[PDB]
Amino acid sequence: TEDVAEVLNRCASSNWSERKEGLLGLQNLLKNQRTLSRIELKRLCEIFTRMFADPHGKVFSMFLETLVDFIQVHKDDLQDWLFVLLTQLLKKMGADLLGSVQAKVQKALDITRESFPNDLQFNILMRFTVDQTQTPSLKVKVAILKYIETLAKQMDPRDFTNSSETRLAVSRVITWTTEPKSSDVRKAAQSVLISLFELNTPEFTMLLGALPKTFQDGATKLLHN
Repeated sequence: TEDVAEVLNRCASSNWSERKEGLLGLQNLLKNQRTLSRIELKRLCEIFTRMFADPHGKVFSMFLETLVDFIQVHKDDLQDWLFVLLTQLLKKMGADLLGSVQAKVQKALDITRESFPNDLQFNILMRFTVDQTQTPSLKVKVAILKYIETLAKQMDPRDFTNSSETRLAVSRVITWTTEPKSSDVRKAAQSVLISLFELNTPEFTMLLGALPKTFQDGATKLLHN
């Protein structure tokens, strides 16, 4: 009930009932601020990575709820796991889950967004936007874009720089702004381009300048006024 190794064992169980009991134990450990060692935290991150694909609905919803406490308690020590946390949550957010479950993903995303350095979050988001080892659905794109937009409202101007990756990401967004299959992508992409422009105008102007006449003018029609 209070042993860390055993709680993590129950979370890693192939049996759903045991995973449920483990998450209850883990939640208790977090509420009681029972601290984890470094290798315990590493093991828990590995368990949670797999939990993103948990086939049992109750276990998965309980996992999403536990994430809030987990992130809040261990955010200082979770920077190396941030890529996995954020990208997996955005995939879940774009998977068209039931309303009640989407709320829990959104909540976990909101907690993430306020718990980690902005530049680090932003850099993960730029790489994820271009990520070539996968092909995002329309709803995954929406979720990525909405998150960018919200992150842009809390960022420092110098968190956004004219680099190759950020240039490669903004290019993709430009075209997604003309997206015929989804009005939601359209509005989300525009808001992203708008927010990044208003965040750091000069650095965004430099970005546009280093793009072909297609992306440059396409964005120009939007950014006026």
